[PDB]
Order: sequence, then C-alpha cells, then structure tokens
Amino acid sequence: DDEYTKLLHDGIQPVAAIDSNFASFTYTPRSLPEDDTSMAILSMLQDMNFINNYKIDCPTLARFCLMVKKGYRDPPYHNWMHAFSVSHFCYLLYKNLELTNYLEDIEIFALFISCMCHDLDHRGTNNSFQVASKSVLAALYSSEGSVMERHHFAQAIAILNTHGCNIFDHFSRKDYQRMLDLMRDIILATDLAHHLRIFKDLQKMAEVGYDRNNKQHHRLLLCLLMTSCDLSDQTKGWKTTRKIAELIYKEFFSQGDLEKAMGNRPMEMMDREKAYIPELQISFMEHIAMPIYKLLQDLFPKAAELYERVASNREHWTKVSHKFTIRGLPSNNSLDFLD
Ligand SMILES: CCCCOc1cncc(-c2nnc3c(C)nc4ccc(CN5CCOCC5)cc4n23)c1
Ligand SMILES: [Mg+2]
Ligand SMILES: [Zn+2]
Repeated sequence: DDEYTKLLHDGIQPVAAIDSNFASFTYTPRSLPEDDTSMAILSMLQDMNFINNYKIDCPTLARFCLMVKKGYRDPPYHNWMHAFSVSHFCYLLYKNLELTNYLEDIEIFALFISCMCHDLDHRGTNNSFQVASKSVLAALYSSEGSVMERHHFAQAIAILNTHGCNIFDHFSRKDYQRMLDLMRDIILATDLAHHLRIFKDLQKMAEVGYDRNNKQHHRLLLCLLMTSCDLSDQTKGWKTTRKIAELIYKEFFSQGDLEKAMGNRPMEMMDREKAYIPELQISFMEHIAMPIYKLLQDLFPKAAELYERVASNREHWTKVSHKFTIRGLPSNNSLDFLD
C-alpha cells in the first residue's frame, strides 16, 4: 500500500535525478538500489513520452509496475534486477540510437514493456529442465516449444487482466491487438533457439540494409533489439561481466545439482564439478553475445562502442584465465584440499 501511495502522489521524478549518466551506455543500472527501481521505470516511460502519448492512467501504471516487480522470484540471475537492467538498456537504445528512425512509436513502447515482463516468474531453470522434470509449464507449453517464454508472456497478460492493472485499457481494439501481438513476438524472441533460427535472416537484413517500409525488417529488428537488451550486462565494464558470471553460474549449478538428484546428467556448464568458467564465458561471448552486437553495429553506427566493450570484456577473460590455476601453495600453506 505505502509503496503505491508514494509512487502515485510524490510525482514522477526527473530521469537525470536518478543518475547524471543515467542516459549513457557507461551507466550500470544494477548500481541503483532496488527500492528506487519502480520510480525509475516511471521516470523512463515519462522521458520517452509514453505516458502522455498513450494517455496512460497514472494509478493504473503504478499498480502495473509494482505487480510486474512482484511477479519475479529471487533466483541469483533471473530476478527483478535483471528485468530492470534489461528495460534500462531499452531506454538507452531509445536515447542513443534514434530508434524513431527505424520503428513505429508503438513498437518501441511494446519493446520497453516486453523488457519489463520478459522473464516473469522465472524459477532459475531453463526450458530443457521443465520438460525433464515434467513441470506444469511443460505440461502447458512443451508441444509448442519455448516453454518458459510462453509462460513469461502468459504471466504478463495475466497482470494486464488483473483489475486496475490494464495500462492499455483505453486503447482501440486494433492498437490493443497490436500491443499484445508485439509483446508475444518480442517475449518469444528471448528464447536462444528462436534467435538461432532467425540469425541468417538478421545477417541478410544487415547486408541489404534496413528498409523501414519492410514489415519483416521491423519484426527482425525488434527481435535483435530484445536480445541486445537481454544480454546487455556484457556491454558494461569488466566488473559487471564478472559479477553476472557469478550469478549465472550459481543459477546454472543449482539446476545441475537438481538434475543429478533426478538421475540425469547435466550439461557441462551446469555441472559444478566439470565447468571451467573462463572457457565457457569466452565461448558464450564469441558465439552468442558478440555476433548480436556486431549485427547491432552493422545496423546502427553509434552502437560501435557496445560491440567494442563486449570484445574487450572477452579479452579480459582470456587475460585472467591463469588465475584459475593455483600457483605455489594456497593461502593456508596446506594441500589438505587434495585429500
Ligand atoms: C539470445 C538471448 C538469450 C536470452 O536468454 C537467456 C537465457 N538464459 C541465459 C542467458 C544468458 N544471459 N547471460 C548469460 C551468460 C553470461 N552466459 C551464458 C552462458 C550460456 C548460455 C546458454 N544457455 C544454454 C542452455 O542452458 C542455459 C544457458 C546463456 C548464458 N547467459 C540468456
Ligand atoms: Mg528468458
Ligand atoms: Zn532475460
């Protein structure tokens, strides 16, 4: 109750008041205290003019933002702070890359709202685990594929359909249908398997050049931008990349532990006895992260610095790899850990 009251009655604080570099690619949104993030969401929506443009009801918007925050659990990585940082990067793309030259206003709004909702109710486990553990989610969606992503979308729609939380309530039937369809496309694009399936079409688009009159190019660009937001922790400094690795592997190893208890053999990356982090992170950066930001650079010249910072963080991992081998004796002057 109290949180809602202040969010609604204190006024939407100016975006620059959050941080002086808030609109910069150098800013790390994970440094913002979690208690300040809901107001930051409002401040960003205001600064992008979405509240005014779509005449979003402020009481409704405040309830929506809090309910979305409440719909994330607390696994090490896939929590509200992930969603906030992803949404923040969407804002950064709006501020720095002139998205208004490529996408419709409603598409940009949909991207931002999708970022907020894209990992709703994540349980710290991937799609394979849902099928293997015969979860309720796999019962619902395994035959369609993208189990978790369909669940994230359905949670987002359930929030909208909660009384007092439909921020699109006044939209026309056409614009409402448009928004929900965009959210579906964008949230489902956060599945790695989807990204892999469209990756050649993304390269084709970047080769022939973006045609803003081509409806397929809008769709493809939206998928690329969404994945860029989802992986945006890799575009910051080394320390952020190091911390997120810690969170990512804590989550993965928990799943791997669960899988061993069910009698299944986990992936190397989820097996704490077998996983070599530097090599795995290098691989993720080279095969997944870097190509996404290279395509981004190919489409937006001003995105160059993002690819550059990811490539540098990739080299930082190679530089620090030797630190994973124990030289000399450990701090305690003992070799007891061998027994
Ligand atoms: C292309 C956008 C993908 C968005 O979805 C996810 C889902 N799960 C994990 C990630 C993710 N975010 N950061 C990382 C890092 C730092 N390392 C990552 C390393 C591997 C994988 C690939 N997956 C394989 C299947 O099991 C889960 C991890 C994802 C990783 N990842 C992204
Ligand atoms: Mg996801
Ligand atoms: Zn995510």
